[PDB]
Amino acid sequence: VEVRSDWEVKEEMDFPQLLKMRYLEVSEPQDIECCGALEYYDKAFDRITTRSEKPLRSIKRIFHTVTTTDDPVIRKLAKTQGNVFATDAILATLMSCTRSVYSWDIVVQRVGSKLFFDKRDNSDFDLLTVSETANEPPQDEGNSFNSPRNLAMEATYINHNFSQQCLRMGKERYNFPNPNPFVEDDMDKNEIASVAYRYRRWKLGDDIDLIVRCEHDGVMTGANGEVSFINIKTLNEWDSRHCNGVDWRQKLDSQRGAVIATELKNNSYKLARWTCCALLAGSEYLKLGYVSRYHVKDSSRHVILGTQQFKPNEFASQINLSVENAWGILRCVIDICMKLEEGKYLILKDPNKQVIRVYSLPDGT
Amino acid sequence: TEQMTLRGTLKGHNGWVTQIATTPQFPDMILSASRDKTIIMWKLTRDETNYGIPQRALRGHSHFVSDVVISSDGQFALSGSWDGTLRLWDLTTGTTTRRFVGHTKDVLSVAFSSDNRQIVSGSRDKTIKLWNTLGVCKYTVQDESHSEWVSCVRFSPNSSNPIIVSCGWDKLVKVWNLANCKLKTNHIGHTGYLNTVTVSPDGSLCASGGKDGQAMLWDLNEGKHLYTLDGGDIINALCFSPNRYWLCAATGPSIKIWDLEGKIIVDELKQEVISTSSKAEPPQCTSLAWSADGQTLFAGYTDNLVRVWQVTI
Amino acid sequence: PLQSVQVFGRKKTATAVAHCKRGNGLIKVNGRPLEMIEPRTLQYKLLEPVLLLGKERFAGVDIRVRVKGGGHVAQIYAIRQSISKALVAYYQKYVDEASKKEIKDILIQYDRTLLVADPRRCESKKFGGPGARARYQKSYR
Amino acid sequence: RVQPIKLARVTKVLGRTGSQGQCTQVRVEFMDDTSRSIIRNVKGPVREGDVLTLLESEREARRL
Amino acid sequence: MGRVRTKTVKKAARVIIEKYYTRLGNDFHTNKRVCEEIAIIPSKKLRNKIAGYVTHLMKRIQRGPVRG
Amino acid sequence: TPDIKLFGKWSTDDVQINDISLQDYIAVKEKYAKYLPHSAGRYAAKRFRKAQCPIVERLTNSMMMHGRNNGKKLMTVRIVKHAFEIIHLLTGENPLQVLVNAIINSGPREDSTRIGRAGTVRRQAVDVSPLRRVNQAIWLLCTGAREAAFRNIKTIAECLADELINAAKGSSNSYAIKKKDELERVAKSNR
RNA sequence: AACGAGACUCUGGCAUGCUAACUAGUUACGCGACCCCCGAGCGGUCGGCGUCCCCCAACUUCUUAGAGGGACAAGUGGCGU
Repeated sequence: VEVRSDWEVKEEMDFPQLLKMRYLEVSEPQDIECCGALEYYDKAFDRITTRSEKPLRSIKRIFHTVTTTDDPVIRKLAKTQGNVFATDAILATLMSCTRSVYSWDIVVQRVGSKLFFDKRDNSDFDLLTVSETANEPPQDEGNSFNSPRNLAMEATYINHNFSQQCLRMGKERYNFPNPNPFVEDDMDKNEIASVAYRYRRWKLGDDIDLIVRCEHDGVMTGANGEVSFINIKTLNEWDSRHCNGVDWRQKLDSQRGAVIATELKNNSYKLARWTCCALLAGSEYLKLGYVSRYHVKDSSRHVILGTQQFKPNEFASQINLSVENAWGILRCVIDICMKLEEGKYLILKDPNKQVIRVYSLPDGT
Repeated sequence: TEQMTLRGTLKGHNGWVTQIATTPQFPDMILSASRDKTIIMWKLTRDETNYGIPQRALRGHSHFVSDVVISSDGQFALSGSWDGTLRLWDLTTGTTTRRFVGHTKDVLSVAFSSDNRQIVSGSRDKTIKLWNTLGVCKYTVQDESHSEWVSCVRFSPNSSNPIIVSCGWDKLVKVWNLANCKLKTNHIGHTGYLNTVTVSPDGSLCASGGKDGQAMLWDLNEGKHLYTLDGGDIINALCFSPNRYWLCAATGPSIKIWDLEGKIIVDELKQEVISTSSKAEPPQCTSLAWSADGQTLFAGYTDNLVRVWQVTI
Repeated sequence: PLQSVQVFGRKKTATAVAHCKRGNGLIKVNGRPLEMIEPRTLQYKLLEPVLLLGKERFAGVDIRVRVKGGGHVAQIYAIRQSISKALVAYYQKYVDEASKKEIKDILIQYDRTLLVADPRRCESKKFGGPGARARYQKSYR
Repeated sequence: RVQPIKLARVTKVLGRTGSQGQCTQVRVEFMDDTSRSIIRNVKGPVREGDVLTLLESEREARRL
Repeated sequence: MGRVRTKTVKKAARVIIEKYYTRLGNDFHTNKRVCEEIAIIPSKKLRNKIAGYVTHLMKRIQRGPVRG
Repeated sequence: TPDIKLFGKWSTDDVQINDISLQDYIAVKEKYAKYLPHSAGRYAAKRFRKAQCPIVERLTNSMMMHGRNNGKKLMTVRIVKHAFEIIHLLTGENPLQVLVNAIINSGPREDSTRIGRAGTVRRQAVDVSPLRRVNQAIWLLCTGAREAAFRNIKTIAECLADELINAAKGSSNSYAIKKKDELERVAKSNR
């Protein structure tokens, strides 16, 4: 994005301001609508060990990362419900804004009494940064493997490939009565991702009704007719020794905790971003996969090293993450936009400073 | 043009592949030996996800299995081992027919005749010896023998006459004719000890190699030194092609496949080039054998794998 | 045609020769059920391979075991170590590689001396102690 | 004191100290600041990469 | 641990490589059996040592020149 | 369940470690869940080798002490099966989560040691390993039940299950949470 | 250059390889006898329980004791001139 000279700032909502604001006693959501289908988990992966390792399959599925206005469910539910609209990834960025180090940007296209939080289709918004919150992140150019871009390419490439490798697409899916509205049912390939899309209810106070997309990635077979919903994400690595990290191959079993502590210093932004999504969903287990480069000079070949299921909420108790804070953040942003008129307003993070703003733009810019 | 693609690689060993052989009766089998003290009989699926699975594993040795060879029927299989004994297998469930008793040291080389009635052995005894299929000694060679270890012996295909090759570490190749058991000739050549020798399918040639790593050519019946070729650092195994006049030479980092008419290298097979240092960055190739189809060839390495290749036009 | 393969296990001089002979189910030890082998608190332990692998691996064999040596405890580990290997050997001989390779990965995961044996036995006492290391008291006055 | 419970992790072990080798010098990374590092004395057997539970980072080690 | 090689090994190891340089491979087992035939080492455990050092020397001799 | 052992009846799933500090020396369920706590007798020949073996087994080991009880590991397992049973009837939980809290609440945060100056006692405050915390916390609570049942009509099983409650919810009626706070009270003074 | 150290001797740990056994066993039947239908069936038979019967049976895994092999810092990654 380019910040123009004719865009009007009202308020600098810096991260010290927003880490104090809060909203208390958020009520239990009720689902507006659930759409899609989920595949079942392979229990064989519970017994993975380092010295009997298994590589990574690259599994391509046709993904949907559709924005708020172009999402037909968010579009039509505007006429029955809500007055703030978003998607799960646009929530997670706003929640975890306080740990950001590089720019993000969302066009809040206010309409009447309502807010469409439209992430752009020419942004790089949903790329997942690697070594971002480090002592000094990679400053390498975009011609290099170990750069901010190529590592985010690497990371985002792998994270959904392993979401489906967890899962048995040749076995029975649980199906919602409403199928996916982002593609037709004349997609008989079953080369859609395992995903279903909860559209859920919240109230932040001040007569606000948030109606936002959330999801799971996989369901795991339980027992006694019960099952365990899971958000799957994947922790990539490129080189240990160029970012003050830990070689997981040497230290996974003994220093299991130190490994996760690495990424509370080097990817702490991404960790709680993933956890925010899991708490937005209400997952039963938060699964992650350990993956690293097969050869540290080859950014294409990777190998699975292990998997570990944590319970997301007791996990949140451990990583010192609380969402009481989080709902005052989103509150404080809505304190700006509601008293303004309709228009494409831009909320972004400054690329060299730690402060977000609300711009008023001449519309269509 | 006839060139090589990397087909696939097999897995199922804890010890270095010592030899591989294949019967032309069943090219869908393939047989292997190794320093995990077992010979593994495979089941070849032609899927490129794998390239084969071990079917059964023949067990019972107290030291390495050096060389292995198939029967002409493919219903028997025979082994030579560094425990000083040989075994005669029944390649249908297991259950050794016979074990051959009598050597004081290792049995390095072994081979199985066309008529299935004569079986030879090279030993660090410094004795070539002949063996009935009943497991007793028709003859023993202890006069005009090698003065050092016996590296490899061969049965020669011929019009009908009995001729067998012998080569030792005394840098000589002796050819023997049965029913007098005399020296047919002595061939002198190669500086450093001899590893291997192999005979043409027509049978009038002996392609020999060793520590020298040079491929000298000899005439079986003319008794003439044809020529010499620089085959690299060391050549551990050799095997002619069944359907061509090529010769495939196994050197450490690469396999060198040579066209003979005219004399030139076709290609050099390179395997995975994975970063390792410094003494043998790839594993040495030690054995190799063609399939009877002549499309595919196999290789023995010291990383416990058998790499496959295929000819592509 | 008769099929019979035998194995043993050891721990601390407790031999347990467990033959796998063709048949169906019915594992025994000393001509008694394994369900009543007598400390009956370690009952889950000798049962562990059978329970974990399923009872459908034990549907082509009658296994009976004879034992000797050791105490009450070490015998339990011996009978477990033998039946684990017995099952394997039956597949190693009459069935293909990929059947038993699978079974090997499962057992050796929670290895607890099922497919291996301790080399540890008692050390020999020397004088000046009641034990091999422990010594009699030393007085200076 | 009135500081809340901190958590900090090992980066490297330095060597053993005390008058019977019972103390261990160690370098630790603050686990919230990746350029901050303090030296500590830690009693128990430690490896590397494990996390401690500091009650303060006012204290700092200099000798046995 | 410990197990630093004595002089009795290092004396004969050098000698055996000088006069039987050709016979050597770089494998343990082959270099063992050669030492067994070109000389007698009166123990078995001693033989397993002298081979291993003969092997370890032969690695370095294929680089620059040794000074021993 | 069919691929991972319970305890003979008690799930090792729905069991968490609620610290990030003390996990990777507390584990019980990664694959380390087994039907019984026992070993073949490998537990230590390296410093790292101690950590791996289960927490439930470690508890059984440190329960048999003081002469007459040594070398009676089977008698010891009787006391542990009753313990979990009593804990479940008495409060109603996954009775392993009780134990995990009881261990984590009993481990010290800071500790003192000795230092020689002027031929007179001076003390210095120092920190403590996670591996030290676990070893200490297992020691302390096992001393409680051993002490109580030395003249009480109550059996050691009853005493031990009571001792894990008062540790799991701090209340200073246990021998552990008392003795924990004594050490830290010293560590404040000389520091 | 020599003595001590080490080397050496004994012992433990690895062999379904080798050698051979009614003063050592196992397996297999031949079995006939006892036992209970305990399971399919009927009690027989098939299966299960030990003992007598065992051979001019088969074998040496278990037991026994001899000859041999195996481990060398050997291979890989760090570190050291």
